[PDB]
Amino acid sequence: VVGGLVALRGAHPYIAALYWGHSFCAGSLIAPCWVLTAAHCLQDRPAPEDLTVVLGQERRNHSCEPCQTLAVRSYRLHEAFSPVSYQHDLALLRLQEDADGSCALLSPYVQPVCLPSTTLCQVAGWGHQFEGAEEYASFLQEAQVPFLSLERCSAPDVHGSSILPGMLCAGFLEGGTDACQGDSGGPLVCEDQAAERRLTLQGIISWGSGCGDRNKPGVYTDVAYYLAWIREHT
Amino acid sequence: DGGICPRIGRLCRRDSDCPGACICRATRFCGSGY
Repeated sequence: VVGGLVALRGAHPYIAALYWGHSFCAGSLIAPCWVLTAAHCLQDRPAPEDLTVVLGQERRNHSCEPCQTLAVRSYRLHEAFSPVSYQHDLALLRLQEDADGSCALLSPYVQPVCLPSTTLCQVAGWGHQFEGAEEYASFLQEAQVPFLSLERCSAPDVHGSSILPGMLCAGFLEGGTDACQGDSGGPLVCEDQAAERRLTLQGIISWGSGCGDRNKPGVYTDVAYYLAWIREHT
Repeated sequence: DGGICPRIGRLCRRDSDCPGACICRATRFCGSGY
């Protein structure tokens, strides 16, 4: 995340971290046994035994006392996900459960995020804090970004025809604030500024052109657009 | 050269280790191209 601040310790109990091979992604706990991430994170189809999910983390790849490390028993990419257009860029991770059907231990640091049913949105992740950075963030970063309409993101000098149904754009056209490499799968959560009654997961960090650059806002998978697919496969 | 570069964190040594329009940057991580 470019142009963000350190996330408060209790402000992100839904963020999941995904470690395997030499890759890194994030995700969102949407049920005790289910994490929602980007499909392109699993583009090379890694074996589920190779994946490690960690919940409750403030610092990247850190073994903290409230941290919980879980294995992944299976995952499902949205069908017709294209590794060219990146339409339908979302996947579901099914965590390992015990004999009593319990996966994550819900706690003040580990909580599912509400799904969709004057709006402020925040993006969070451990990725690069600058485009082309040499190193992931240690502390989780958070940054406020606004929604950007379809026609403004589809402008030719912005993202043009690359914005497809089921995608969503957020950030500032002038630049400075964005997700970046290593943030993929992470959440874009929003809350209504006129009442501030519920934090809801509205986007999944997906792709961009650079990070935080002019006329190149971040592109997200539109969670509300795939609500029925998420409900059916969980 | 623009295009779609997904925001996965990934070590690389060739461009082919990177998804979409990303390339292997000088930092040996995948990132946007030219």
